[PDB]
Amino acid sequence: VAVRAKVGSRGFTRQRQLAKGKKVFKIDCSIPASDGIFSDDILSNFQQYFQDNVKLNGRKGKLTSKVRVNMRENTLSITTTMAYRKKYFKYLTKKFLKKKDLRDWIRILAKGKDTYQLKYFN
Amino acid sequence: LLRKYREEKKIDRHIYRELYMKAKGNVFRNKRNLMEHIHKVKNEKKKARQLA
Amino acid sequence: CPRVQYRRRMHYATRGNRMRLVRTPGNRLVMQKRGKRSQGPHTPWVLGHKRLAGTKALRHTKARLAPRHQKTTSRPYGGVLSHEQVRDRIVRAFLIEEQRIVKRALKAHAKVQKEK
Amino acid sequence: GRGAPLARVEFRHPYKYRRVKELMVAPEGMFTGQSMLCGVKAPLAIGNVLPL
Amino acid sequence: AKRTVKMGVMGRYGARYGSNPRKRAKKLEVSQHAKHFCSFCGKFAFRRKAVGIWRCDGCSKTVAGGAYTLSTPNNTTVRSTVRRLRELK
Amino acid sequence: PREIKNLKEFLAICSRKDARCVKVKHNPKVTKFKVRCSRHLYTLVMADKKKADKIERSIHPSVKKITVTSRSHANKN
Amino acid sequence: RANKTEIKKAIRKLYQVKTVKVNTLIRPDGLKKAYIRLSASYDALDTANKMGL
RNA sequence: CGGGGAAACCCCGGUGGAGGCCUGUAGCGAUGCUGACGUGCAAAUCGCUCGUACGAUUUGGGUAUCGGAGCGAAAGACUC
RNA sequence: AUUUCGUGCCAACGGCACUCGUACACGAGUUGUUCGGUCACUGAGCACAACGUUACACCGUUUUGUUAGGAAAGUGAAGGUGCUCUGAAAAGGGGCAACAGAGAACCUGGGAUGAUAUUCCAAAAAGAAUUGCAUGUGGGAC
RNA sequence: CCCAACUGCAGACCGUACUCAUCACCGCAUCAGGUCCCCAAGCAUCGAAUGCUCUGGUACAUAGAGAAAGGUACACUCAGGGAAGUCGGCAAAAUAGAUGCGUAAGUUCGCAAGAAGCAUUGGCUCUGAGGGCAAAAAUUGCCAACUCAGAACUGCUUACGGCGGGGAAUCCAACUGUAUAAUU
RNA sequence: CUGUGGAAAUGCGAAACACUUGCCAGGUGACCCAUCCAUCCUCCCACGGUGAGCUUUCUUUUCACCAUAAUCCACUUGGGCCUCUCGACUUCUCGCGUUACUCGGAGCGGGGGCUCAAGAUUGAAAAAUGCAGCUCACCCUACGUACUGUUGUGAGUUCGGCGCAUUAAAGCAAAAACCUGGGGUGUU
Ligand SMILES: [K+]
Ligand SMILES: [K+]
Ligand SMILES: [K+]
Ligand SMILES: [K+]
Ligand SMILES: [K+]
Ligand SMILES: [Mg+2]
Ligand SMILES: [Mg+2]
Ligand SMILES: [Mg+2]
Ligand SMILES: [Mg+2]
Ligand SMILES: [Mg+2]
Ligand SMILES: [Mg+2]
Ligand SMILES: [Mg+2]
Ligand SMILES: [Mg+2]
Ligand SMILES: [Mg+2]
Ligand SMILES: [Mg+2]
Ligand SMILES: [Mg+2]
Ligand SMILES: [Mg+2]
Ligand SMILES: [Mg+2]
Ligand SMILES: [Mg+2]
Ligand SMILES: [Mg+2]
Ligand SMILES: [Mg+2]
Ligand SMILES: [Mg+2]
Ligand SMILES: [Mg+2]
Ligand SMILES: [Mg+2]
Ligand SMILES: [Mg+2]
Ligand SMILES: [Mg+2]
Ligand SMILES: [Mg+2]
Ligand SMILES: [Mg+2]
Ligand SMILES: [Mg+2]
Ligand SMILES: [Mg+2]
Ligand SMILES: [Mg+2]
Ligand SMILES: [Mg+2]
Ligand SMILES: [Mg+2]
Ligand SMILES: [Mg+2]
Ligand code: NA
Ligand code: NA
Ligand code: NA
Ligand code: NA
Ligand SMILES: [Zn+2]
Repeated sequence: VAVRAKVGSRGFTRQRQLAKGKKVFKIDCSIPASDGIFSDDILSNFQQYFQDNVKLNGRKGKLTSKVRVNMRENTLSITTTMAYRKKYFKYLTKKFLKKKDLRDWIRILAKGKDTYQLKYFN
Repeated sequence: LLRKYREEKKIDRHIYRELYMKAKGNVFRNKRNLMEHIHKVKNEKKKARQLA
Repeated sequence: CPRVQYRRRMHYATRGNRMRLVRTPGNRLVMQKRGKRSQGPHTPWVLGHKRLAGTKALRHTKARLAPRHQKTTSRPYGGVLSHEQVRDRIVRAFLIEEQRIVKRALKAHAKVQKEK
Repeated sequence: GRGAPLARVEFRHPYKYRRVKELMVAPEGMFTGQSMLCGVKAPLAIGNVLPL
Repeated sequence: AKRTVKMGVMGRYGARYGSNPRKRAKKLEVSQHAKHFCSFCGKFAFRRKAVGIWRCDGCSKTVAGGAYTLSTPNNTTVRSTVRRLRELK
Repeated sequence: PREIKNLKEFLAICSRKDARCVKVKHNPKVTKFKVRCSRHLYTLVMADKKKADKIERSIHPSVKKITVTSRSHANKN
Repeated sequence: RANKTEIKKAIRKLYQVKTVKVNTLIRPDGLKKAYIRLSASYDALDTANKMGL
């Protein structure tokens, strides 16, 4: 509230950066991949979906050299020097599953630090 | 503001006392009004000193 | 905003039944009684009634159990008078007595002169 | 319930080792610290008590 | 006389009680709330504390005086009469 | 509760009769010994794990020793 | 009409036990009820079976 | 704090927060509809509207004064 | 003043209804060194004693420091004896009246109940404390 | 015999369930009447006004079907006229917040006064003013809160709740207050 | 040595700094509005980690939770006071300070200190507790065992500052109990 805001700048915001850098979030999808629910087409879609939907500085589809969405052995890994909230990647995963059908089969939990794990319903 | 300037010795006690009573008398509208008056006071004091 | 109840068996808001609100380790808001305070020792009322230095303000139970030093001072009239009033009494005692002695000598000398 | 003020005067007990406190109606001009003398040999001054 | 032409301190009473009764109480009210001269310490610091009791803010002395003024006119003549009568003896 | 300031007075307290038990608490990066006497609980803190196991092992077997853990509801019945 | 001290003494004489606490209340019907806690050296269940329960 | 004046003294702008002061909740009352009900919800109640609301203000417990007597800012009011 | 809780139950009662109930029946429940009162304060006040009055106490006085023409103190400073005599000083009889005034040493957690809890918890007391008396030992002084 | 720091043992009596009210108290009763104290959320707004809502609590008041007249209402609307109604403008209608400008006779000079009266008010995108803390200081950097004043564009069916009608005179009592519980 | 340190404000506590209901004197108990600043606590924001809600399209999103009792040990703000400045308005009009009605040779201000009140920080208590999650993990019927998580310059708010303290022809109860001293006894 030091400077008055304007409607023209509603879609833009500064992101704020880390000091030491090199923070990585992981998502594990081994269980659905082992079964037939997560075919490699879905895995490719999953990695692709994260690519054009992660929002940097207020805009999506324009993340380079600061956010890496590399995917290796069924574990999506996001490496960044930007400052993010861990719940954001849980919020993105739920949207992707809801766009597909599996929201009623697969649940997402926090297995450990900086990791999320996908498993089955009962 | 007046207390800070006196501590920094940018004004003396005689100037401080006169401006203290004028602020209580509703002469300065805001902070910028007070600084401009102080700058004017500092200027004509310097000119008189150099003339003497 | 949770609401509280009186926990003792007096339910009136007097100067002695004053309560504070406390949050417990179990995440509950309860009422706890804060006791009264004392005004502390003072100088005599007819001498100004001022708060004495070097003495604490203690209620009945705490004043009885406290060490003597917390309510007194090493000088004469320790926890009764301030140092100005003590100095006034000393000066008054000496000067008045000297004046009394002066008069007695003056009167006796006058009697001697009359005798001669 | 009273218009006139009252005065608290402190005396020494004539026969015992104790102090006596009295309460009288104050004449105009009485002040705290004043000395009051009562008796046949008291002088004529404001605040003294004398036989008629 | 910027805020009020003539009412003065009696301006808290609005338009009640009549003009003359308000005037008669204005003289005594002004003196009762004023600061009077202390002959003990030389300051203008005497104030009233209940009717007839006057206390000095400087030397903390309490005197018995008049209801609305520190010294009544009758008191001064009595003081001089007594002093003259005492020295007469 | 009272705090023990040095090893010397800790040994005096432990040797003292009416010492009901000694409870040993293994916090991270610190270790506490709590001696339950009458009317008061005395505590001694040690910063290093070494020179603390030695103190624990050098306790008279007459004194009852307890290792503090977290007990479940069923364990507390 | 009995108080706690006499209740404690009477229990010791009748049943040869040591108590650590005695609590009492007066019932709404007028009778007085007492809760008596025994020492850890004595078994409440054993005493109850001796009396016949 | 500024102006005006030879003086006596006068004037503007602020600050301050007085009053059995005003509008208005709770509270304490009871003006009109001569409204509702009038074998009632009620042996005096209900609805809108209305008086006052820092004071001669409202209220709990305790205590004191009575039958030709008590009490009454006075209506012969009130005293289960 | 048992309406609280559990179980059963529908004759009468809850101006209609009931399988429901503050109904009916049978059994249960209220735990304190520290909470409130009291031990233990005074207030507006009351009225035992004493005195006076009345044909007759079932009447009057009884806090403006204070009963009674009125001998209402049964306490014991310094000192002597031994390991218990003599006596200084103290005027004004005995009570009651505040569960919002004065006063008052305890706090959280609980898997501890069908119903009570700052009142219950027992050796790792879930525990941590504060205060009233008596003692015995270790130490300073007689 | 006195004491400090410990330690050992013992800590008396009565109250304790439930209620405190549109069903537990007083009004013959589970009666729209009466009855002291404490705790008190979010948004609109000057707000303990009034309207809606999370927590906690309720769906308990005899119901179903269903456009007769006449009624009661803490319910409304009416062309043209506008008190002609009536003892009497009774009842209803009507004014209304905030901001800018302006305001009579009389007067005890305090008031009268919100006297009277005229104008503006939405939405959206912008602009200016009003401050703290750091530093070797008419400088630089970082940061909070919500008021006030303006401009362009665009719109109206005058559109929640809440909220004074005003003026000219006569009689009486100076004023605030009290006062016939149940016709003044 | 016979309590003791400091020029002073006044400090020092294992048990002689012992006793003082012979006596006397003070104090606590003990009483006062409003404005202003404002405690405990409440509500809002910021920071983000656990779980849920919505998701044709939007929303780095919406909701819940994020705790520390008594007791004990060891830098700020406000008031009072001491000392130095060989002590300020010497001199046409001195200085400090409040939102606010005033204060100063009967001792302002400035440097350094003593003390009281209210807080802050550090530690014992106290994580061993509480609250959530997981509970197709690893078990079998046990209230079972592992494991994971645990900033405000905002807006209100009478504890306190606060009384010789309100309008006043109104001036704000008393006592028990307790505290300290003057005298006196006591130690060498
Ligand atoms: K006002
Ligand atoms: K009105
Ligand atoms: K609800
Ligand atoms: K008019
Ligand atoms: K009025
Ligand atoms: Mg005080
Ligand atoms: Mg005398
Ligand atoms: Mg009991
Ligand atoms: Mg009014
Ligand atoms: Mg009618
Ligand atoms: Mg009203
Ligand atoms: Mg008549
Ligand atoms: Mg029926
Ligand atoms: Mg029954
Ligand atoms: Mg009395
Ligand atoms: Mg009380
Ligand atoms: Mg108690
Ligand atoms: Mg219950
Ligand atoms: Mg109960
Ligand atoms: Mg009712
Ligand atoms: Mg708003
Ligand atoms: Mg309301
Ligand atoms: Mg509201
Ligand atoms: Mg009905
Ligand atoms: Mg028409
Ligand atoms: Mg028309
Ligand atoms: Mg007509
Ligand atoms: Mg006609
Ligand atoms: Mg009308
Ligand atoms: Mg005019
Ligand atoms: Mg207008
Ligand atoms: Mg009238
Ligand atoms: Mg009237
Ligand atoms: Mg009537
Ligand atoms: Na008024
Ligand atoms: Na009593
Ligand atoms: Na209630
Ligand atoms: Na009902
Ligand atoms: Zn004076």
